[PDB]
Amino acid sequence: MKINRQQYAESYGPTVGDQVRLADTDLWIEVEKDYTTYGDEANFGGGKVLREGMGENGTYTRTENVLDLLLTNALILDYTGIYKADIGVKDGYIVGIGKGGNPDIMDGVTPNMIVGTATEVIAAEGKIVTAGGIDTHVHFINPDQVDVALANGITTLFGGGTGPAEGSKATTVTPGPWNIEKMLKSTEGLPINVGILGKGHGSSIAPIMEQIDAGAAGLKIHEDWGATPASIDRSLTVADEADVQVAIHSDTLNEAGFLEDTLRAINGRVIHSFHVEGAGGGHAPDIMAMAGHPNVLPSSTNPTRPFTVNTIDEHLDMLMVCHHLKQNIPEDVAFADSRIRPETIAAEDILHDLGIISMMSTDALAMGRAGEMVLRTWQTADKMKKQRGPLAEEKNGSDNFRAKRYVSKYTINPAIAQGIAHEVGSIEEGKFADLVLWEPKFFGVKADRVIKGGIIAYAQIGDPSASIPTPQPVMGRRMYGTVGDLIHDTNITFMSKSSIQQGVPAKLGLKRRIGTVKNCRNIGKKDMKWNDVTTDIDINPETYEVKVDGEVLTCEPVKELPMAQRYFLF
Amino acid sequence: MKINRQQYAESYGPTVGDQVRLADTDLWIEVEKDYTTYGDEANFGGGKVLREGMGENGTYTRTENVLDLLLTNALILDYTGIYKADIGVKDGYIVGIGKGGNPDIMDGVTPNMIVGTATEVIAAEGKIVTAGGIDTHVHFINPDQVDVALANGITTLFGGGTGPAEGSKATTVTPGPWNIEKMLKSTEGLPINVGILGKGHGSSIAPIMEQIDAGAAGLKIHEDWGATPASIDRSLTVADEADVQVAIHSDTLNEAGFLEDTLRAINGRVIHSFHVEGAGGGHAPDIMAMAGHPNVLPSSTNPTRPFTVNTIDEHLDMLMVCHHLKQNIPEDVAFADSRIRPETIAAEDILHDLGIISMMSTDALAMGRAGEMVLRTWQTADKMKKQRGPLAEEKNGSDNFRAKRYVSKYTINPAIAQGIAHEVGSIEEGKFADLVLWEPKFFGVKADRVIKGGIIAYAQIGDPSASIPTPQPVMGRRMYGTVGDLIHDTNITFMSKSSIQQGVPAKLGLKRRIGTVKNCRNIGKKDMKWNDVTTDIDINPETYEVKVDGEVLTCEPVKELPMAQRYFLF
Amino acid sequence: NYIVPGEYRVAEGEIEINAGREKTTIRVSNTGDRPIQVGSHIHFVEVNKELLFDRAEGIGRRLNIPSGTAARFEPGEEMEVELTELGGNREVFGISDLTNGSVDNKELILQRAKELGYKGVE
Amino acid sequence: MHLNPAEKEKLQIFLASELALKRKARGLKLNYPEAVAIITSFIMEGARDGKTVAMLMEEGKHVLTRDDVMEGVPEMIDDIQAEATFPDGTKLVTVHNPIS
Amino acid sequence: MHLNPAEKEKLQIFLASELALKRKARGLKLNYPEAVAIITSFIMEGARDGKTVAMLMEEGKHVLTRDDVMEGVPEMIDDIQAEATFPDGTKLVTVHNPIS
Amino acid sequence: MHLNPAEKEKLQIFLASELALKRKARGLKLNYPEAVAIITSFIMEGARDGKTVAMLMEEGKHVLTRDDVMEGVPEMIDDIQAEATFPDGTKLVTVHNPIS
Ligand SMILES: O=S(=O)(O)c1cc(O)ccc1O
Ligand SMILES: O=S(=O)(O)c1cc(O)ccc1O
Ligand SMILES: O=S(=O)(O)c1cc(O)ccc1O
Ligand SMILES: O=S(=O)(O)c1cc(O)ccc1O
Ligand code: NI
Ligand code: NI
Ligand code: NI
Ligand code: NI
Ligand SMILES: [O-]
Ligand SMILES: [O-]
Repeated sequence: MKINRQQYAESYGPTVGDQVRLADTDLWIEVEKDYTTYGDEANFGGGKVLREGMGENGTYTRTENVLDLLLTNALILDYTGIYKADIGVKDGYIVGIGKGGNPDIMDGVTPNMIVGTATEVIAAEGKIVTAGGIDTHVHFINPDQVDVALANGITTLFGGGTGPAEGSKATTVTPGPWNIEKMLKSTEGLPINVGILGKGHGSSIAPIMEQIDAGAAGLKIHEDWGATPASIDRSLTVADEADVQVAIHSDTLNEAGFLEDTLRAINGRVIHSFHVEGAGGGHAPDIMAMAGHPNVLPSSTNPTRPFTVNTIDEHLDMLMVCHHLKQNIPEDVAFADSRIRPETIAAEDILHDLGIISMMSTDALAMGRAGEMVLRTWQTADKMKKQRGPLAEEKNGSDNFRAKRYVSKYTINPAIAQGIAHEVGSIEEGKFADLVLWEPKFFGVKADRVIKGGIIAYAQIGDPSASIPTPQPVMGRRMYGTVGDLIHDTNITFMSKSSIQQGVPAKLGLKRRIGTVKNCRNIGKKDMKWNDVTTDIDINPETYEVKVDGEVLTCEPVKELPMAQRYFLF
Repeated sequence: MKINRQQYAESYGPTVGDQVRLADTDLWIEVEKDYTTYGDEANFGGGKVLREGMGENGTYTRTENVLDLLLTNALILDYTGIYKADIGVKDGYIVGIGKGGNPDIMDGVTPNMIVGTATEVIAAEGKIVTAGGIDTHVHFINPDQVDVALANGITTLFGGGTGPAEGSKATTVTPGPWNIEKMLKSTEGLPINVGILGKGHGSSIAPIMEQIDAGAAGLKIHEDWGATPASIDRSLTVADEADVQVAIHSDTLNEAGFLEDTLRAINGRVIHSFHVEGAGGGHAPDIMAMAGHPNVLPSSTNPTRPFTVNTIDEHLDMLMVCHHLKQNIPEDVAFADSRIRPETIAAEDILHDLGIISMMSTDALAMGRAGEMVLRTWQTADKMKKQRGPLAEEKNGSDNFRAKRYVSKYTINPAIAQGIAHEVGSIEEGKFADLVLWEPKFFGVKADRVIKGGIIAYAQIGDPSASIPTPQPVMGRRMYGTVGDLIHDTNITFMSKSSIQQGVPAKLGLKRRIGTVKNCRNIGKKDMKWNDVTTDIDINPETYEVKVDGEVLTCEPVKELPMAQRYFLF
Repeated sequence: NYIVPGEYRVAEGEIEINAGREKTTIRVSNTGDRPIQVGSHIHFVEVNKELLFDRAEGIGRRLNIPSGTAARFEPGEEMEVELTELGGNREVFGISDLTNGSVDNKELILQRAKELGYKGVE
Repeated sequence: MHLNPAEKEKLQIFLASELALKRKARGLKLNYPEAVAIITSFIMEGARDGKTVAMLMEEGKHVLTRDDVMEGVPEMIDDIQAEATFPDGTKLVTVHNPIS
Repeated sequence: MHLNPAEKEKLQIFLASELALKRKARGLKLNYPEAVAIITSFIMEGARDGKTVAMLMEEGKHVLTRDDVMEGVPEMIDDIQAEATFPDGTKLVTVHNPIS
Repeated sequence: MHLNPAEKEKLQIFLASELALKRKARGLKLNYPEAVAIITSFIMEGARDGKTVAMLMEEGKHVLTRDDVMEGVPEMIDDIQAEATFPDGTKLVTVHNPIS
């Protein structure tokens, strides 16, 4: 029997060489390899393969190489490849990527991917499956922000705040032992993975370190608290001792120093540079030059992504109103003009495309959109393909190279930056089963099903009173993984080694899975997957023109984007 | 440098002598004093004062006089004064009212109000800050009632009920040990402070007392359970032994006695007289005479507040329909006419203004509105200013005296009445940090931010998907203080001494902060702040005309109120 | 009589900031090619190394401007500012690590300033 | 807008009333929830217009008649109650036997 | 439809704006939340029409004038902010002093 | 009114359909959620009118045509499903390929 490829892809999802459009973009991904044995594909339903004595084994107990969940026929899109496989989950972790089923009768079954009595099935045929997004620039301002993030496929929020207090509205900071404790307790009710940043400000070590011992996962240095040479230095001394990451939003005003002074304070130590382009903050006008250094892990926030015709008007005004800046005060106008620059925003699109900015993030509710990190990553990739062409490294006419470069920016790279990639950030064996299923027509726009710790937490699903789940209204809804005590097992609170050793979880009565932050201090730019470029970035102090290897980086804004008015009701 | 006053007040909030209109009323409050040092005002943001080495101290650990939270530049409106100060919070309590910042470089810093690495900031410049409202007449009928209360700045609910059972629909009663236990457990999920009233009915002590030992915070005597001489007497005997408050809704029907019989049963002991005017219940027609006695702590409920052109029509009909009263049965009509009286409702406006009724409350969902205690207190004050003029005690043309008299009615006085003013009811050092921030344009109408135990619990805030928190729709929303385990630390369950000594919290697994009810039995009318007037109130049995010091108390109803159609969508 | 909800009716008069403290006027030049904006409460001697002024005159002082405002220096701009005295204990810690103690230690402050290339140590 | 919980809920009543009015305009006899929504929204819009509680108690009995609704609906509705913000604050309106 | 949380919320604004527009059509001076709803919905419909952020910043100042609203409402509204999906994605519109 | 959970949710669909119909009336090509809302609301109003499931399966294919919607929207919508209360109780309607 042979099956033509169109019918094969309709029934089982695409196989080797087939391509799939990402939403309504111009970007095509190609299946690189397939772990199946043609004819022994797994599938579930009436008269289907995963039935007892057939594709389901009826002999083995759960302990005996049997899965808790099998995602059948997934098109994985990951830094590690774009390929077709079954994904096996057990104890909340990804345990096998390969071919699931019953070795009694099927060829090619991965030995620990047996479908048995204990196994649940999710059909992923015709879906794209990615790792959950890792957003490392979250202001905790409004709890309604969590569902917003889940609906766009984000599964881990790193940042700070105590709700809509002014410190939290400006900065990703939960300050001090008591606010940290209080927010770790609040986290017990948030259906997403979380890590909390303390205030990376002080001139003595003890006030800063005590936040790490209290359960912070990292620190945030922000100009609004004084991004001075001393605060920078002390924070990095603490981080180096504690093995956690430090994020920085530098001194825009250049008050205590220019960029070179901030770099001298850093003194070669590892740091995550937030909104490196600078519209979101940092040394005016040249902060983006940070992204050329080997010790800098550079991220963008999302409202500048990508450069569009409404971007500058929107930002100038947002900046002016948030800072109580007056249109008739020339210092306020000069400040806005020094900070919102079409020249650095345009270059930022290209720096992403070149693998010079390694990460995306949101800046949720401070100057960024909680549910648009994934969305805007792909809009950027699409704009770049249109303006720059397929990258040289591509072949078969696919956009695989660019797709891996871009998916890395919101999955594995933030996870590496933050010291949490042993748990999350990619679809690999041994990592936590945080998985997002996408219909390709909705890819990067609205997630189908979001799996947290191996149980669905969020889904686009219909009328709960209906005979079946698909009738209208189909909307994003919290699923059983969020309910009761299951919220504890499906989510991870990331904490410093020292707070864990000191028994903070037991002291606070935390029931969530506790994740350890580690291996954050001896990484650099070279460790950012597909985005590892170091170079001399020059930003002209007079014209703001950006150069890399003596070539000016200029780009046009676009009037329309994909993943926009076709999809959204507002 | 000098700054003119208009610009100073725009930047830092108002200072000494400046006045502020309360919403759209005619009421003006004047800043009496200011704790600042001009030039060293605290503020937070880009290039602002609360930065490391500047207005933020970078030396001190949290234990060392450093705050967990500083509310900068608050205009406090409280029984203790109307004044400008910074408010410092630590461990969930108000620890300092004065001037916050960094003693390294600033003059006048209150010694325990250091801004340090551990400190969060809330900007209160241009806001009015009050204590959270204390509503002592709550029927627990519908859990949706809690957000309603929080949105109008109420932070403590005292009352009873088990949901929409008829006993609870009529009376603020959780009857018996088992219903009390069940409702203490329900309370674990309610994001507001709570105290539960048992049934103040019985002819033997034991059935009543066992409710106190079970965890009730007080008792409610209600005519629907038999407000007889025996039930009154036994309840007060229990209260005197247990140190909890007794509330009364007396025998409207005069069945076992007239008012003088109820007073004889009381026998000089302390009691809280609910809806003392009597439309909400009590000896027809003269119950309001209770408010002249030294042992009576008198409260009004809110639908009679203030007297308006629709009040009588609305009440007559509400009474008739709730009691299944028939328009063609003359006994039903005579009963309604004896109970709903324009003469006592009008006098009630004036008794408030004179400091003869000490407290407001809601009667939520029984015959009162959960989200209108604060609202109606100010509408009453405004009507009285319009009809009676500034009170004699005023000066500078401000309404400070009246504002302190009125704010006391829903903050400190109910707290004193109930035995909980050691914890709540005012902005004073050593009390729980239950604080409500108001924009003056919305003062008493819609709270900006409600702080519970030092963490924001509720806020008027916008689109959670936006780049910033202010875009539409701006609506009331639960914040992080309500989420997960943080709900336990931000709220207080008030309980009897005996239930606490007997280990009820551990027996039920209560995680909330446990507050002790105490010092309720040796207070009287003289202990009601700004509302301490005792007098002979005469109510004419034939005409219902009310006299105090031989003068008839008459007042007109009004056709329009402030804090009404300008603000509400429905 | 038109009602603006929540409006102020401010008293007469003006508010004098930093009253009773010594004031000093000095000239300051931004010798760099990027703008520098300086807040009201930063110890003035510790500002950006490329601002040229008599660094001694910034010791123990900050800008005499309303709390939370800032002075801006465009690239190449020279202008005069007015300073007022620090209060409280008159100690500074952190910021640029020039002081870390009493502001009375002028020689130590200037020595560190000079060694690190803060312009205008004279 | 600063919507409070009741404002958000009550938007639902307006919406149901709009839905019901469209059903009536295309010739349907109205059902129980339709009829309740129409009369309720009429009361709250009336308060917004500045009418008195007594005027709305009268008018609410003439919004829908029996020929506008399905068999039995008049006898299912003993009264309709609504609170809204009048010029003089929130008041309760009760309309007894709105559809005779 | 695959509604996300913001889409569901923002339906509320449209609804409040419809309600407010009916109130204005029968001759009422509009209140604070009414006015905010009308201007907000106008911005989001404008984005849907494909207008620019700069066009909506201009137009939003001419949707309602002082004679359309109650005393004090113009001075209560310092600005109105809304995000919507333009042809080039979500953008923020801020309209300062919309009602003079 | 005694609204149950489904009644409350489904009010949202009507509202989205009203919004979408206004967008279409001012000349916009409709998007994915707009189109789904219009067709869904048409089905539920149809059931309310007393039409049969078979009539709505036919009619639902003629509510919107390709020139009413944006490029790609017809191919994004494989079917639309809705449950509503017919004269003979709740039934499911599925409209396959509603927009050709
Ligand atoms: O603090 S606010 O919530 O009012 C805010 C307003 C604004 O215009 C920009 C940012 C903000 O955080
Ligand atoms: O390739 S191009 O140099 O023409 C280019 C155009 C553009 O609009 C943005 C980036 C670019 O690299
Ligand atoms: O018990 S009810 O919920 O039906 C009720 C109806 C009523 O007309 C007045 C009060 C009430 O508690
Ligand atoms: O002061 S008056 O005696 O004229 C008065 C009028 C009024 O309408 C209500 C209360 C009053 O005390
Ligand atoms: Ni930032
Ligand atoms: Ni940020
Ligand atoms: Ni009562
Ligand atoms: Ni009551
Ligand atoms: O940021
Ligand atoms: O009552």
